[PDB]
Amino acid sequence: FTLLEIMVVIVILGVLASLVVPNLMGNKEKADRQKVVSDLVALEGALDMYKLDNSRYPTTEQGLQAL
Amino acid sequence: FTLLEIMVVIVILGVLASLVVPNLMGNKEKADRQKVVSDLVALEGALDMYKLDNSRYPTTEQGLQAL
Repeated sequence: FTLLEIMVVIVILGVLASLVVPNLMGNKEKADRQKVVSDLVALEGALDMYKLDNSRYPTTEQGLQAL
Repeated sequence: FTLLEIMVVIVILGVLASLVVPNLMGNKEKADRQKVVSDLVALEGALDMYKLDNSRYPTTEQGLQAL
């Protein structure tokens, strides 16, 4: 109640917490790439639409907000 | 009252105190390990959270107090 209730658990605690290694850190950073690479085709491909109707692309100061 | 009240008890005293051996000393030292091992996953796992929002970990002088 004081020893068995504790000492047995102290082991179970560390035995549990020791061999529980879920994963790494930084996988999201790899995801940031495709998130931007996905934009690349989506950006140029979307701009091409505007390059069709107005037959041209927006100006720098005009920015992508024109899209 | 003087002998039976005493001599019988002197035996009962030693007979009792002799065969009453509860436990060891130092079990707490073993507990100190899991207490720190429990922190290990809890430390890195907690730091990983900060490694997510700010996308990185705190500096040495910044210490864990940043967490």
